[PDB]
Amino acid sequence: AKDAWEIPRESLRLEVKLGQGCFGEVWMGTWNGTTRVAIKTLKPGTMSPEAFLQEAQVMKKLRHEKLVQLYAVVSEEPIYIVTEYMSKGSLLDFLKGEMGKYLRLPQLVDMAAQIASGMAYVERMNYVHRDLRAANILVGENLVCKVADFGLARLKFPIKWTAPEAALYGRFTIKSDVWSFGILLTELTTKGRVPYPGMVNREVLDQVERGYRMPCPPECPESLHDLMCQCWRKDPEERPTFEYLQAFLEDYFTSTEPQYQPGENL
Ligand SMILES: Cc1nc(Nc2ncc(C(=O)Nc3ccc(Oc4ccccc4)cc3)s2)cc(N2CCN(CCO)CC2)n1
Repeated sequence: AKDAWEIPRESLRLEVKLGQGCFGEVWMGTWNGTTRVAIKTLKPGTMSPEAFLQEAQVMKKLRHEKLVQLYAVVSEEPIYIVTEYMSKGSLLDFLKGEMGKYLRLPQLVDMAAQIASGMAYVERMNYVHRDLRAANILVGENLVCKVADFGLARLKFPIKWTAPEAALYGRFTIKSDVWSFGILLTELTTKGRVPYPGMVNREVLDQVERGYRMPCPPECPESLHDLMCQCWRKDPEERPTFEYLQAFLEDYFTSTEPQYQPGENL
């Protein structure tokens, strides 16, 4: 039985390749010769088609302004995942590009508050992302940020972004996503730097297990680092909700850091 979101591969035109990944490619194209779309292609053998269709039933129920809207799916290998096209691409690309030097703390916190908003909806909908990182956040015009690839990680493991209980025991919850968000905050405040710079995956897992946490990034206020440390609490239940995170980040420059003033890069 054909899924409502299942479409023929023929109805798609793969016009411009936007990037290359480990498991596939990302293209800019057209669907039914009228809609500009983004197409994530997956190499055959990288994902089970049946498992993806079952997981896509949950994603169909998820409708939010800060979530990338899923349009269509091609269930036959190579699997094609069709969404709305986002003007500036990945948040990591945007931070590591020409724009990243002009982004200050107000713009970065605004983007974080938008990601927290998308994730607070995921939280309320009793869902889990599993791969919350800058690379999986899409940017458009007016710093519009949208959470992408929700629940696809389960179907190159990002040790640096994963909570210890999830990386070591497979305990993937909304609280492990909160840990990942704290790591995402580190990517924003350092403007696209890799977490725990200079440390290999084994050193990270060994140090974080011993209680190590990334220090306050240069010229980042202690209050924002304190929030990162709240996301990085050892006990998953002690970590803040995304609902709390969104509110804290939305109100940041009034209720928390009104003494904020621009520095060299923040
Ligand atoms: C990499 C890239 N993507 C662009 N736009 C994009 N819009 C959407 C994209 C995108 O990544 N789409 C996408 C589609 C389906 C996916 O699958 C799932 C989604 C949700 C749940 C489960 C699976 C995953 C991802 S990519 C634009 C772009 N540009 C335009 C801006 N240029 C200059 C810099 O601003 C650089 C090239 N570069």
